[PDB]
Amino acid sequence: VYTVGEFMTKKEDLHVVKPTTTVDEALELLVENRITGFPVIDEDWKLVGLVSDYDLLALDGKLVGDLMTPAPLVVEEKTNLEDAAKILLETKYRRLPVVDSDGKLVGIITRGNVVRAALQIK
Amino acid sequence: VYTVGEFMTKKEDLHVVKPTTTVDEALELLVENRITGFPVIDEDWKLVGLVSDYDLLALDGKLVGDLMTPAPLVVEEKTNLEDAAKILLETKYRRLPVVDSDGKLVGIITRGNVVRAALQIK
Repeated sequence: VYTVGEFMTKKEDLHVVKPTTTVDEALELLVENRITGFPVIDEDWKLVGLVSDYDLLALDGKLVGDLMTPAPLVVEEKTNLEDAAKILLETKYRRLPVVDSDGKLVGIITRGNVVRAALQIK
Repeated sequence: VYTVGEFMTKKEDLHVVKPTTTVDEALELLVENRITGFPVIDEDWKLVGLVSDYDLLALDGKLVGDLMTPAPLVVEEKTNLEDAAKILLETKYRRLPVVDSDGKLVGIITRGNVVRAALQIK
């Protein structure tokens, strides 16, 4: 079987922030890195939240920790890719953080990554 | 005043498709270019539609033209940036195509671009 860990955006090529990151640091990070959000880690690289441009710009002196959406839906590396694919493909979710046994964030799987996986079946 | 044309993603750095583009070509383009959609142009570089991953993967032998969302909300280059900013910041829209007098697509303004603009005010 395929796993999320094989197709995920690995830890090396990630963009993360901490709850100590300022809204301006995060806005900067988004602008440079052409992303619309990041996973949010504590000092132990544990996953404590997710944050997006909508959250940053209060849409509808403050820090990511203030505006982040904490405790999100999560997958594992050994997680069968097809389950991840179901979620990605049947919900508003375009990303899912991948964490390990110790709750430590080790990647992210996007609907893109799933698409790429589908395509590289050849 | 500021205009959209000053801060938009210009025509050079664009990614477009045509209605003749196949779903697989578009899926490829998305995977390489890390985008979640494109503007859709005819041969005259006129804007005829918009298309996204959700449309591509029929979510909820075919071509973009079949699945594209045509005739979307549009801005101009001389369009005062702040109006664009209002739309971007008060709606589900993260992108807006920029076209000229002849209806020809000459760029796109994203909420990102607006953010970058806000930041480079310094």
